[PDB]
Amino acid sequence: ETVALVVEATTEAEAKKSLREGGLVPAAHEIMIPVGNMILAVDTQVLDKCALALAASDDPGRWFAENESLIHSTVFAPVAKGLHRVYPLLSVRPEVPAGYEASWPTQDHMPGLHLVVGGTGAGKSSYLASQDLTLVIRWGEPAERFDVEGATHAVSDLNEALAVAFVMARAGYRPAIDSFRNLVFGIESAAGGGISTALYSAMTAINNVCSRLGIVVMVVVNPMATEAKAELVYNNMAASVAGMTVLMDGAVSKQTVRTLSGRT
Amino acid sequence: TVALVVEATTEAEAKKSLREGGLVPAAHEIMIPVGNMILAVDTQVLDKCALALAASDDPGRWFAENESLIHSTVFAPVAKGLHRVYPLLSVRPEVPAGYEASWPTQDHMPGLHLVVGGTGAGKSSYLASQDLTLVIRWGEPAERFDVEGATHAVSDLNEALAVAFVMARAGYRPAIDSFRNLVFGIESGISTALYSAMTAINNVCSRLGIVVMVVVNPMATEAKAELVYNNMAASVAGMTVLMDGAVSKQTVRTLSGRTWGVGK
Amino acid sequence: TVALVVEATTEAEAKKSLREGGLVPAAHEIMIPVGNMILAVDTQVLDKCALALAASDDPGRWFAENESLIHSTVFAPVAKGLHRVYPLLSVRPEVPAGYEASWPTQDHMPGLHLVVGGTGAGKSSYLASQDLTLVIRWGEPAERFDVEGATHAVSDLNEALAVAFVMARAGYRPAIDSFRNLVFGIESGISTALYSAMTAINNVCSRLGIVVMVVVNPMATEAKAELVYNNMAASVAGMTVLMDGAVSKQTVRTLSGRTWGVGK
Amino acid sequence: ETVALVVEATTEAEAKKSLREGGLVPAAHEIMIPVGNMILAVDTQVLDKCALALAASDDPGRWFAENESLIHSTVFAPVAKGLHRVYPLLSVRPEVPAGYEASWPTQDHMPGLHLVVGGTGAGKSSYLASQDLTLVIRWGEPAERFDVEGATHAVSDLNEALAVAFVMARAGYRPAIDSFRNLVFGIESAAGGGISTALYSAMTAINNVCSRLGIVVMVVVNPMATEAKAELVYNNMAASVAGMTVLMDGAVSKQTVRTLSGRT
Amino acid sequence: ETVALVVEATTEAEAKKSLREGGLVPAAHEIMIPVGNMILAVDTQVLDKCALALAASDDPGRWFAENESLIHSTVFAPVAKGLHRVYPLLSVRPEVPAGYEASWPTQDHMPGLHLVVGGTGAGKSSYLASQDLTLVIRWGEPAERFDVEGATHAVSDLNEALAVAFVMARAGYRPAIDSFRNLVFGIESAAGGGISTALYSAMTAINNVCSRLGIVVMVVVNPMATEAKAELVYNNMAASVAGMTVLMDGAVSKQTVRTLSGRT
Amino acid sequence: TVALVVEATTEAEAKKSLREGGLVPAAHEIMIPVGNMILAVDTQVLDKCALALAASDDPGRWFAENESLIHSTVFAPVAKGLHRVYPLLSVRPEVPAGYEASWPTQDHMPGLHLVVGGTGAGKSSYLASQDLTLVIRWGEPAERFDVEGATHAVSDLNEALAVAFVMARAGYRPAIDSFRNLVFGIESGISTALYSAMTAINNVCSRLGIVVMVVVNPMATEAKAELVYNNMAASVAGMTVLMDGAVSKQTVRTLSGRTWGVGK
Ligand SMILES: [Mg+2]
Ligand SMILES: [Mg+2]
Ligand SMILES: [Mg+2]
Ligand SMILES: [Mg+2]
Ligand SMILES: [Mg+2]
Ligand SMILES: [Mg+2]
Repeated sequence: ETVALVVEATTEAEAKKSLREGGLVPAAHEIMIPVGNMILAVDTQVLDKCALALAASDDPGRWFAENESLIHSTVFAPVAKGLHRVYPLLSVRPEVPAGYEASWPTQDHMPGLHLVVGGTGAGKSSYLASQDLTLVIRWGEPAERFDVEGATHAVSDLNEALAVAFVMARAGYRPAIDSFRNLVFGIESAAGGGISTALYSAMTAINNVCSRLGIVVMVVVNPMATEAKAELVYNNMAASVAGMTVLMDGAVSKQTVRTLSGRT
Repeated sequence: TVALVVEATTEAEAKKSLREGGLVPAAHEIMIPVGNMILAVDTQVLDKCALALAASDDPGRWFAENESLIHSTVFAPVAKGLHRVYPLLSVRPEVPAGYEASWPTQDHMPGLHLVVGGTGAGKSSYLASQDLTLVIRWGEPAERFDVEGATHAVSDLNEALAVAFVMARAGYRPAIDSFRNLVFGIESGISTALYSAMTAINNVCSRLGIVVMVVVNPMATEAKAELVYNNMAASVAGMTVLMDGAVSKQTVRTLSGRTWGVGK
Repeated sequence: TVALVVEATTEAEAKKSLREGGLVPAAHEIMIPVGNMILAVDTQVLDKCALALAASDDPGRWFAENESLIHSTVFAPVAKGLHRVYPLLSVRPEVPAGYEASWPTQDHMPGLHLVVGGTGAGKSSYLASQDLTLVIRWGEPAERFDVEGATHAVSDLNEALAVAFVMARAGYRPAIDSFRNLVFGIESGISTALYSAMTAINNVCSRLGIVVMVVVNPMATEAKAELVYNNMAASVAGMTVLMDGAVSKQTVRTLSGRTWGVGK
Repeated sequence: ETVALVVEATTEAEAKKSLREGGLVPAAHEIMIPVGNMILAVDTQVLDKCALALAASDDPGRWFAENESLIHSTVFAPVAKGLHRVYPLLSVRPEVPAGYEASWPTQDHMPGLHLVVGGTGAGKSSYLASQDLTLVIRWGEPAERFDVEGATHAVSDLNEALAVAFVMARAGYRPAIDSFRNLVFGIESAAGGGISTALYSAMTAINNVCSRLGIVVMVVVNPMATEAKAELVYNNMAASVAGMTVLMDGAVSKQTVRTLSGRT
Repeated sequence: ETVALVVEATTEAEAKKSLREGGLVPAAHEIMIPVGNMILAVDTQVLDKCALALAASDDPGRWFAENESLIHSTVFAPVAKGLHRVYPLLSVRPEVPAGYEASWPTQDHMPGLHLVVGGTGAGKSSYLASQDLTLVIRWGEPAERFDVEGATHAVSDLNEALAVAFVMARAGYRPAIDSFRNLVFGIESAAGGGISTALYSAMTAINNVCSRLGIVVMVVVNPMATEAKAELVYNNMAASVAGMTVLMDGAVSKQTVRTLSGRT
Repeated sequence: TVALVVEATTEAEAKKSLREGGLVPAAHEIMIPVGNMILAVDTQVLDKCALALAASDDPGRWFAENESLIHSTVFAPVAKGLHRVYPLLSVRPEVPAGYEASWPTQDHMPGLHLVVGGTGAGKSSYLASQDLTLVIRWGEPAERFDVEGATHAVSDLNEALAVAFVMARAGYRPAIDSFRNLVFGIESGISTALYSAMTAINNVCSRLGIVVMVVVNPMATEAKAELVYNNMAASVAGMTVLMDGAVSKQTVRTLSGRTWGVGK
């Protein structure tokens, strides 16, 4: 259950071990998540251990508070260096598990991300606080009023943000991440309204982890698009995920959702 | 098995196959340069798998049950010196003796047939008109296509190529939806290394006597689309451009000449 | 003492504190990502120093006599793998229980209060109106401010942060003049990594329940000033813009809302 | 006759050995060829061994087919890392061997490259198939009709392309390379119509190998120049080599050749 | 007194030694000087040894000529690699020593640099030869008439230029450096009239060494600003140092000096 | 002999000469920084060769028979730390006592005399009017100049400099045609490192009391030519601009002043 931090495989026998152990071959319960030039991994056994403990608990708020570190351990960054070579141009398999059904965020919503997008000050963070959410995971944003009085959980890195969201959604709760600010800032690639196009692939990768898990996670993203190129940028963002809600001046201006039987 | 971490450090080891961590391709290894990556296909493992798949009752099930053989069919060699030893590597353009084609068009050169166009141009739904055996889904978000239809989802470029190669050598008709991560991941008004990557993969298909259909959204601007589309067309056997759900342009290199098409 | 050159090379060493050359923060270590750098504050050493400073007759003299303790309070960990282990690291946004503020404004969120504007806008002299305990001078040329007035000059970002943190935890009011070297030294129409660096430092202040005033000349063009100033304001608790010696704009995030100001 | 692939000189005694052996000092029969950031080497003893065997053979087509690997071994990429330092800003000596004469491509043509240049689709590949050539070496281009029925030889990398061209021309035959596409794509430097100026130096380096060898090699180059800047780009290309033919819409539009007694 | 050139600290005990010895911790008489991505160090004991020997000498010109190498050893580049990490965003402390007084270049001039700025051919070098200077240190400029007949001392690198200037000024003489040409060329960072903004921080760092030493050094700087953006660039240069004189067509057009009691 | 691969790893080895793999120039070694490269001339070997050449019946034959001595005269030191130890290295501007000049012009400063202009401006043929001893051909395609005329062809920058230095110290008049590969190979509207490279080589000539004529095609645009030509002229002793075969501008720094010329 311990993650290798420094020591990676140097022999072929060691290279065959799990990512957790410092090898190069995912175990059956490890899914790699490419994000820019990083490769993370979710351990779906740890994930469902935590999610089941939450969902089955007589006091899930208390279990959460007492096991935050275990929850955060669901997603980690493997130590082995050769992953980019061994798995070229890695993505995540687009899947929908058998018997998937959804009423939230909308009826028959495809599993994946539901993005809440808009410019600086558009009201995305406030929009969340008015949806019927279980928990807002606060990451990479300056401390605001949202952090003093709401149902929030503050985290420090992308492992923690994804771990809490995955565990909460797998348990049957409704999580949102506010926000992917540090992905927008951190990811760099060939541009297409000045947007690093690797942002789109990162959102698709995380989206498809959600799809394989049969969950929807709501996520705030300010892509930093100029006024002219915002329509194109939002279209490419919507084409990368299951659903999108656009905020302009505190009001919803557009919403599009891929559904099990269509696209709305 | 493929060597994952131990590479040649002596001249004797360097003479061994790419699979074994050496620098010299064995009789049945073909190197595939893709951007700054170098992959390899083992044509003996390939035709092994193609024979096994040909006697299968479910192509889709065979692939899901044989991920070990697929990763043996196309892999990324561990030896670091390949870029230096094989300067400006491509794949040699060949046509096997006795090659015949009626799909996608009559006398179509073996190679890639690109299905290209902008976001939401209808490329994914266009594949439904092409009498394909199945669509290999890669790098795209989970969509209606992935739950209703003959698809096989993969995670990386080795897997996408291996499945398509095995399918085509067995006599089936594959498409890859899509090469999105080549567009985003290759960086060098599009990076010229996208064009050489398509020529390299195209010529592997030419050596194998196969045609693989491939979706590409190049993320070009309206001003530069016409240029980027010619550059793409000059890299491959054939190309079909979609706009707003309809074919607007087509060009195919054939065994004795060239065809063109113009629509709306 | 802080490890300067020997870092963890075994899994057992990796579990040790950042101070000791490991990769896992001890109970009282908080990582501070700044561009491609990762610093750490030790909150136990911090409150040690804050108690010692609180019983001092000269804050300025105490700092000059305790450079060893200051370099123990904020330091740059030696272990190289931190960027990989903690992906897209930020600082978690928190507000300590019982936090109260009347300075710089009523109910001001803990965080940074930026004093911003172009060259010669009057930022350094503006600090004289803010009832500060002293101005921490960093990255600026020797000026009249440095010979006449309550200043303490430092050389690097660890020192600037440590002095400000110790001062504020002890109940004094610090300003840093200036973050010039963050503007110049962070590079990635301003580098987006300046914004994430300010959010990270801001949220360390939020966790500590303090406000630190900080001068920033972002070197933006007249055309882009309005945009860069919103991006800066969206990264921190509060911001005051100077033009030609006068406040032209202000915005502050408070415990229950937001304030704005407009001048000439 | 074996080329060092992994093991390079680590002592001064080893550094004095030939490039073939992993040393840093060319033997009398090794000529280094700088191409972008690469350094190749032609072994002129292997070259003239192959060329003489071809030229003296009762069945040169059969000798070629039976010795393709030996032919390809004429040019290799040395393993030693310090070559760029030891030979700063390396080029190739401009020489014309005593008693040089030429009737092909034109009368009294300077030894060197004869470039066939023009934009995408301009008819360069077809132009070759109408010159009185012995062999077209196909490299880096997608498989086309040219590869099914003509006198062609398909290769994979720049070593092979140069080896076959040098050997064929030294034997008294007339070779062309279609094309230097992967040099245009692969080489990057300070631009001057957007053309990486290291393209010009690569063509001069290869040109001067041809001049030292007393041969002319015809080479297709599509420099990817915009319409506006094509006149300047073609002029700089002509200034880098012995001769140039420009194709526009399948017709020759300009031709310029440096001659032993003038410039036409 | 010997400087470590190759061997740096590899243990914590060694890391605690002086920069001269290959450690990471400045001795009490070492001041680090960040310049772009370099870190130099001035040894103030060697500095004042040389300066006192000069100032006390019955024949200071002869002592200078006989001890040039010792003078040049006052500033060196430490060998230890971790300095950028250990001292994040390093600058130099802005200080003015107690009892500082100045009549040169102007009355009550702040200690620091006095920049002589202007475009190519503006007359900066000639301007120096008309000020009442003791010595012009010539660095990085092509040999000109200034080097044949004047009171000059030619040096090769930034250590030597700073060493001679510091020693001369500490001895009570009046030095100028003509010029910082290689800093302008060598330093690269995010731009703000195309000027690498790390140029401003380098000038502030060197300025503050002068301020800590209670000296003024005159320095020629041609920032290579375009005509349009020169006013802004000169303003940012003046904001980085104690004083500035601008030359246009061989005449002084602007002069600004920070004084102990004001700014002129 | 020059060390090619073994460099200093102890402080004792570091004190040895550059030739021997150390970091400290011997009495007669002068470092020559060129872009990111650092070369060295050994002035004792130089004057050895100049005496031998002076008693030669064919300068051209002497050079071809003494490639070993030429590579001992200018070489690239193996030690890696030189950039750090000698920050922003240049060459000190000097004029030897007793220097006199009548070529290329009266009282011409020792240094480079650049012959500059665009493609086909007539720079190579202009050298025929300058009463040269021979033209050192480097980096240019084989031309009529190379078969008819007094030329000596070389391959790299060490060779070009060494031949020119030896020729000039022996009393002959060398020109280098051309520095093309400095223009293409130095990259940092021209890279400013071209200008500092010319100043460094210029000042080596100044220390040696020689003038070397050098052709440069800087590849500037018509809009930027005037600026790039001043920047080049401000880097060297003298410069002549060619347009369409005729001198259009000239400037020369002399022992006591400056000359200028204007043509068509
Ligand atoms: Mg928000
Ligand atoms: Mg699609
Ligand atoms: Mg200020
Ligand atoms: Mg062609
Ligand atoms: Mg000057
Ligand atoms: Mg010429």
